Amino acid sequence: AATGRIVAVIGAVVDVQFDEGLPPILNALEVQGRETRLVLEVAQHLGESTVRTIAMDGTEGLVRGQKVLDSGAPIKIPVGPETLGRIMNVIGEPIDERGPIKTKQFAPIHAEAPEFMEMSVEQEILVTGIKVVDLLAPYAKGGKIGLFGGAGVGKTVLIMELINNVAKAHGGYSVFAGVGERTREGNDLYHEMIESGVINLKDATSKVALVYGQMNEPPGARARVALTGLTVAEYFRDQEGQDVLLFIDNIFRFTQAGSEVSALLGRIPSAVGYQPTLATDMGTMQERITTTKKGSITSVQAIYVPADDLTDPAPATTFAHLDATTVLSRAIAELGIYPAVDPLDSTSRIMDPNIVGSEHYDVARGVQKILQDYKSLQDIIAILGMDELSEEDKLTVSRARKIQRFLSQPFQVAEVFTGHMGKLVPLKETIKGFQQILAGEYDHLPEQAFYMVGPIEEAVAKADKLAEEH
Amino acid sequence: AATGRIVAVIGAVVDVQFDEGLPPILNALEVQGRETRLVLEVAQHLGESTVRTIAMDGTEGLVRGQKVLDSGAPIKIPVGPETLGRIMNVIGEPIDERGPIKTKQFAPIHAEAPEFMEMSVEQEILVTGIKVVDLLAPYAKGGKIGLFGGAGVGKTVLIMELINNVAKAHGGYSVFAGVGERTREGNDLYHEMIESGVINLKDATSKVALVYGQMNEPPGARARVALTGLTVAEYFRDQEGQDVLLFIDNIFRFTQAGSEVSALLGRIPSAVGYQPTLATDMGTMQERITTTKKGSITSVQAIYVPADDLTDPAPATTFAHLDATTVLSRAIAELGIYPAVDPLDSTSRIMDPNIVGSEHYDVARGVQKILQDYDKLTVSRARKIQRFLSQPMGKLVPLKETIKGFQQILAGEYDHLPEQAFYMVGPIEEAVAKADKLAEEH
Amino acid sequence: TGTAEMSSILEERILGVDLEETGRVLSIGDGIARVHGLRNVQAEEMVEFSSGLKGMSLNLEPDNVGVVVFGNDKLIKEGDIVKRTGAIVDVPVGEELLGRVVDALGNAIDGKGPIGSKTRRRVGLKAPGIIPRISVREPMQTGIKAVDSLVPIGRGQRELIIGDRQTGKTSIAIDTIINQKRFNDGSDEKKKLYCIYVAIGQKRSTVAQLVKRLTDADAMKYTIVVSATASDAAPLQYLAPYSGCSMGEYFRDNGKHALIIYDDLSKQAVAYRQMSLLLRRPPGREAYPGDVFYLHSRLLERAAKMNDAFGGGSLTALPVIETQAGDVSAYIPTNVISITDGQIFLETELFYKGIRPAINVGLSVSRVGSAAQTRAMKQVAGTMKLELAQYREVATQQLLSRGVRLTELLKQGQYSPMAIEEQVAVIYAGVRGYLDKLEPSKITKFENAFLSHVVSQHQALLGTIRADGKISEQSDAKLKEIVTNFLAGFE
Amino acid sequence: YFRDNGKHALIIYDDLSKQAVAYRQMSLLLRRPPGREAYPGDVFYLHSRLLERAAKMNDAFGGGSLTALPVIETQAGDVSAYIPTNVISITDGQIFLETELFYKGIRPAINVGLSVSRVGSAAQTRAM
Amino acid sequence: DLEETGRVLSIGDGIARVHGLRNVQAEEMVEFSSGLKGMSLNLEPDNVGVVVFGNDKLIKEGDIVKRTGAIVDVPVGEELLGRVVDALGNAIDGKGPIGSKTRRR
Amino acid sequence: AKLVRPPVQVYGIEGRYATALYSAASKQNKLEQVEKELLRVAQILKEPKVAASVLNPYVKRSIKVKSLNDITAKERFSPLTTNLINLLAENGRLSNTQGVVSAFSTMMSVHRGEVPCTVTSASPLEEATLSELKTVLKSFLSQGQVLKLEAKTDPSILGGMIVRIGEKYVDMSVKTKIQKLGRAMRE
Ligand SMILES: Nc1ncnc2c1ncn2[C@@H]1O[C@H](COP(=O)(O)OP(=O)(O)OP(=O)(O)O)[C@@H](O)[C@H]1O
Ligand SMILES: Nc1ncnc2c1ncn2[C@@H]1O[C@H](COP(=O)(O)OP(=O)(O)O)[C@@H](O)[C@H]1O
Ligand SMILES: Nc1ncnc2c1ncn2[C@@H]1O[C@H](COP(=O)(O)OP(=O)(O)O)[C@@H](O)[C@H]1O
Ligand SMILES: [Mg+2]
Ligand SMILES: [Mg+2]
Ligand SMILES: [Mg+2]
Repeated sequence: AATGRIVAVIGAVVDVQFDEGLPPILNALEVQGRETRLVLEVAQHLGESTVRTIAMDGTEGLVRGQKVLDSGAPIKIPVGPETLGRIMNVIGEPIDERGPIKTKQFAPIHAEAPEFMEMSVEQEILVTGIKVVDLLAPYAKGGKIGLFGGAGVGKTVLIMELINNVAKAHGGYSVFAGVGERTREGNDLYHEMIESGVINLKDATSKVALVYGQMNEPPGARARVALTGLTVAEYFRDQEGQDVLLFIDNIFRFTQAGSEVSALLGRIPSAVGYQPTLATDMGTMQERITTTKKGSITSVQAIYVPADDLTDPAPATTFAHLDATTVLSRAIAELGIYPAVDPLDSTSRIMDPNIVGSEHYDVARGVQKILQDYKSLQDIIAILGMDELSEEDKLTVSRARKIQRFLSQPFQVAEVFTGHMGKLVPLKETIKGFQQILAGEYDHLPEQAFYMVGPIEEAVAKADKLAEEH
Repeated sequence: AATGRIVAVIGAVVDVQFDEGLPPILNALEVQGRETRLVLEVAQHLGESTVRTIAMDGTEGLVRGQKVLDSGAPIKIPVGPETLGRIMNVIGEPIDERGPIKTKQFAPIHAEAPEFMEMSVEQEILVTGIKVVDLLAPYAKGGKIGLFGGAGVGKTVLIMELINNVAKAHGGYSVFAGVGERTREGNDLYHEMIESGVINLKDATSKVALVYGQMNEPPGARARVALTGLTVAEYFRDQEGQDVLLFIDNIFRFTQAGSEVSALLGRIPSAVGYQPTLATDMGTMQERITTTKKGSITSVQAIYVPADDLTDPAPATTFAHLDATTVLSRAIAELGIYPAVDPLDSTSRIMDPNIVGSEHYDVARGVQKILQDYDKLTVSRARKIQRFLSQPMGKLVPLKETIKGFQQILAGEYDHLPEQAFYMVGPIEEAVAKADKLAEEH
Repeated sequence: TGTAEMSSILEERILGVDLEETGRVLSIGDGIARVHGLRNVQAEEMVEFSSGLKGMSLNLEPDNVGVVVFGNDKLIKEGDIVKRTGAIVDVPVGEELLGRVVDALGNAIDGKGPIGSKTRRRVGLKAPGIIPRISVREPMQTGIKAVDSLVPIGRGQRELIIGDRQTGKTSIAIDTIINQKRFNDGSDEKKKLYCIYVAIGQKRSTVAQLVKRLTDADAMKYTIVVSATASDAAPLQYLAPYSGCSMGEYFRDNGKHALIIYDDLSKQAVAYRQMSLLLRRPPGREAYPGDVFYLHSRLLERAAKMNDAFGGGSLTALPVIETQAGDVSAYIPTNVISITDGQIFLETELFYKGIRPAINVGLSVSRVGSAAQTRAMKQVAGTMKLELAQYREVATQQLLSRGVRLTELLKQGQYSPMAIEEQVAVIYAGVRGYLDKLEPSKITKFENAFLSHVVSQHQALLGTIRADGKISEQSDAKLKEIVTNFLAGFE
Repeated sequence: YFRDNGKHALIIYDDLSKQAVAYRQMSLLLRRPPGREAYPGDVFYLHSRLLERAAKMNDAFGGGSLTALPVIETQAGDVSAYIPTNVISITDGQIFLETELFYKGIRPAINVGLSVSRVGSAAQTRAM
Repeated sequence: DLEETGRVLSIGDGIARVHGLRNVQAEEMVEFSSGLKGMSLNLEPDNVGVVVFGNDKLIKEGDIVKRTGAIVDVPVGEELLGRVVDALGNAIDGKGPIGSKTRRR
Repeated sequence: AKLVRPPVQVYGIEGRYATALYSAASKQNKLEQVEKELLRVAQILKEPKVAASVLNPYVKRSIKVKSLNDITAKERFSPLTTNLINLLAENGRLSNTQGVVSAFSTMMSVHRGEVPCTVTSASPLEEATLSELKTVLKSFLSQGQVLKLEAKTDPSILGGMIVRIGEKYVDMSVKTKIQKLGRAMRE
């Protein structure tokens, strides 16, 4: 096809001048004369038969005038069941040293979002075994979830506990896309999925496909790897009808990489410093991760929050794309409460009495009401002390602290930190325990009897142990 | 005249290239080939025979190469007694559907402020009837007033009370300039003026001329409509000797329209987001509002304070351009007390014992002090005073009556009456009477 | 330097196709096509690319045209041919749109077939001036006690629903839409309110859920849903509110009463900021363009109540605004608060305290006020409002307990819009004193039981209060009758 | 070099806040758009492509390692700042030194409640 | 004579770009054609940025700009006592001219 | 429409206009003709009178290019060249045309295959060894190439020579060798 010449190299932004046969936007171009395959994705047409492109790998060693070849199609990755148990990078090459991925078809990573007449409405609660999640913000089968959190508050531990519970109990070809995360964590996940039998290195019956572009990758790879994993999941949903799980961690890195290349594309910076096209990029990417009438994609996404802002344009823009947000807090994690989910900031769309039932709904609303009352009291509690509160106020503070402690839970993936064995509290135990703590059936137990327990039976047992030993 | 061509149309900014006959800055140009008149005000000369201009109405349908004629003078509006009772937009066309405004004189809206030797010193207080305004920061004839406030504190209802009382009790051809305010409120004000006899559609005896550049207009129109109102009032002062009233509502819309013109006019922004040319342009506007030896223009200006800040460049710049500013606060507005005038933020230049007198000055200072310090008896008197600053049926409480009433509360002469017998009443008499009734029932 | 000083134009200009009604793409990128030629094109004129895509000529520049693309730029290459169509944007309007879900250009997206309307209308039309309007008098019933009592909205008003994320703004708009079922099902033609929901920059799943919620409440047969979702090009999300406003202006101009909801305008401002920054227009505060107040203002000023000489129609706007961390001192919140006729402020702290709808009455306002209320609701609401203000300023034991009683009285569940008679019944029962003997946690149980009772037992009283609109002295005695009896029989 | 030839290196960056400040100087002098705290958009990439090279190879790639102890200086004890949270997002744990503990004679002033090591237990001796 | 006499190239919001005036000093007071005065604040290679002691409506692209040869200076002395002058020392009290005998930068 | 890219690329408005002119001439085979043309027009403009007539920013563009039309119809100029000057007065880029001329010159001097070499010496060079090193220089280039050798002199390099073959560069100076020896002796 068409051949052109590099005319400018600035970071990950390469300008390529074609003499004839200009390539459409979003096409893939192969730089000629390199040891490893370097792919440039067309982003703009500058005129003068020049295009501007974003490089999917490093641009060092590139010389002005180097040959570039046009592929005639966007980045195409192999899609199919043969991707299960394999690791592939942003451009579909296997990075697990197990040979080529011999699939029958390749899909472009740029596609159109499903139409409005394909949207599905069904809303069925997805039980995760986590107390605060299943009580205050239940997830939904086939709904986008999203886990917001600052730096080091429990995003990856929570996403791995969700992986364990849901993905292991599942039967529908999970997919994991590591976007701008630690390569160490990717190796850990690969090997803990090899040992658990979810990835089968021989006699291939795997049920998870991994796609990884990590912190070490240039901005173009970190900006398109989410689309690559998204494409794998879209294949599993549409052309098989399967019920896919899709885990994305971390998806703020997509916006951040767009912001890193936006300056070099010559665009006036928006607010904060992000690209002017933040919301529409997030929309074109996030509207493809969706359940249709053809298949179901349960999408859990970790979302980094820069400097613990939550009003930074990237988290603020992500909020509108999710059905059940779970917001972790640093102030809570400094109290020792894990998972550090903020009870008064995590929402859900199925938190509706006509879906979860009046029992669940009323218990959740009461828990949130008592926690809100405690928060509003906290200021004069810490100024004057509790000795000045009303007796009803002392009761609301007591029950609120107890509910705080009961919301925490030891995680199976956190035995290395908690020392306790991981508990998986089913839904009715959660509802009943919290209903009882609300009613006042435990006004005599010490508050530390609820910290890091399973169901309320373990709380009463821990209280008995504390009372007898001490 | 001089004929140019449109070369660029970006939003509300139009570039026009003149072969010969370059028009000076601030001139008005007319666009040919349009149904409704579209005036462009020159703002910058860019060299190579090209000028930049701000449009006075929407710029849809303009074509690069469309002929543009030069008026040869700034926007000229019809002035005279035939504008009384009518409604004109920023360019002097009638928008009341009653026919053309057949006047003998046209005046350009861009004129120089009065000189220094034309300045007047006479300061004669105009009492409005309201207890809080006339007591703490009363108004002076000939001086600019200003009524600052956020969104929802009661500025337009305050200017409505002022219109009623003052403009009806006046014989000096008031003018109302609606600078970027809601069309619903403008229509309601028009229809309430008509039925209250201030505007007479038949056998014109009207005494108010209305100018309306409203919110759905481009920024240039909302930036020049205050100057249009200025020009009408300046006729009624200069060449009529009258003592004019000028109700400008709202002037922050004038400032923010200035911000929006500066945005694309090709100029680096200053603090917050306003123009580099905010202070001096608002100054060239606000200095035409003055009492010369020929006549007076006392100006009642409602001013929009964004987010109740009062430190925003537009309000902070206006503060120095007024003689008796009364600020409507939100915190007092949520108390249900109305008007929402802030007693500890409303300053008057005639509240000095050489003008208002011994008793009034002492009452004003004592009330402000007892409100600032707000001894349980002091707090009780302070709450009674906070209540008695309210004024609802409407009330009319003369100046001496109110200084007497606030003295009787200050001295403690009525410390037995409950706190909310002074709420939404007139003088001390209605307060003691409401105490009467509420006491004998409950 | 210079956009049109490319070497191609220059070379075959020195050496020697219609460049008046046709242009060529000089550069396409991020949905902004610069076009050389098109010398006759008008500002804001809709042009047509070779690939079937449409554009809007937003930047008429001396040597090129900045066109914003209505789709994906992967179908536009440099050198493509751009034709004129000669028209500004227009959308199909009429009665044939009720019950249909369209996009920002009036194309059906619910697969029920093409729209069968006969009239089209421009989207950039101007607003009615001073003369055609008349004061806002008729009440727009939201079926929400806090709104219809303390923040009343009238037909022709522009009431802003502002608040942080996940506080209940869409729920308020949806309850308002559902509530008009009692009026559109009757035959009294001048109380019917046709609704238009504009979804700007949302998920397609959210709009699907919303359409299902409206269909399960039978409130779609009189609703239009304009949907410019998150994946749609920024011009379409920018244009959706104007399309919806024209679809409602059809009803306004023809003696009918329409209600339109912009959900929400923050995302419309974001789309306009993107288009303007990519068109190299000078950024302002928070990088927003300088004419975004002009944007929201010329949009919202088209909601008016016409006088009887102009048909007597109306258009009511309920723009939605999302604040970041309760900060209304931002740019777009400041603008839209200064434009509208009052705001329904929803708080997050009030939401989790059980106060739902989480309306902050201390910060809410309605500049039309009691002029948009029926006489009965006025009679109860004056005293209710003053009661609550007194309570809040000292939030003396009587004030506190009465205020807590009223606060428990104002709660209301979702998707349950109450008719105005029952609202008046509740507020009467609560304000004249009959709840001072109940400890607040049972006020809800009371309200529920009392209204079951008054809808089962006293249909004639509610019918006469609906007929006349006020609490007649005989009906006043009958209300005291019923509430005294029930408070006796209550537990 | 040591990590690739089957040996074990340790590296201390003292400190990374000053490298971020130097990169901010270079970026602002290159007229690049400044983000939070005037830092460029790719200061995270700056630190993450660096701290990602501290790996532990397997016995097929030599079995070497490279341990990195990046140092970060906070202002007034604010850990929720931009660059501190960037490097916390990159690393595998922290060692919070406190000024209250350091002034109170507790040296080394390690905050045990806030110091963490995501790997931790997998690299201790049995007795310890 | 394009060394002591320039010609206005552009004008807007108070700033006169003047082409020519090759011998003007930085912060020298020049005189426009219409009688107004200005100060040469910017001395750029292609033009001079002058700030006008007046209004933009009266000067217009192509006007002539002469140069005075001295830096901005005012009248000083006893004669100013009792007088109200503007920022240049010109009497605005209508009491006549200032009989000042000394000027000072 | 396709464009003929010259063998060298010049940048700026000068580079763009001259690239346009080159790709126009290459499709009609009139390159040396238009060089003589722009040579002529450059000497047209370099005389002071109408140089001031055309750099005047107070002319109207119509006036300036009217005089340009006149003087270009005087010397029976090619439509290509008249059109180029018409475009430079249209876009107001007229005063920079010398540069464009400049560009075009350079461009076609790599069309004829010339390589500019520069030999700096510490002494005014002998003639013998001047053409000696000319013959030496000849052997670096492919056939079809012509050396534009311009040897200036700088007596500070302390002997030897510094020869620049385009951007290739041999520094046989003695000052730099002394610096290298000092560095080696110190390190
Ligand atoms: N009156 C109410 N009573 C109980 N729950 C309510 C009420 N109103 C809203 N909710 C619930 O609060 C949650 C948020 O509601 P909603 O989405 O309508 O508000 P929002 O402002 O649109 O938030 P978002 O930012 O997602 O758009 C929903 O779960 C909703 O069901
Ligand atoms: N469920 C948990 N129980 C106990 N500790 C936890 C839990 N989740 C997180 N942590 C602690 O918080 C730290 C941060 O965890 P991680 O999720 O990996 O950070 P990040 O926010 O970058 O994803 C962990 O090292 C762990 O010590
Ligand atoms: N007499 C009154 N009774 C009740 N409310 C009033 C009265 N006068 C004014 N208000 C209220 O004052 C508020 C402010 O209205 P407006 O004058 O438009 O505010 P602003 O001009 O400060 O923006 C409105 O909510 C209006 O209902
Ligand atoms: Mg993480
Ligand atoms: Mg107002
Ligand atoms: Mg919503």
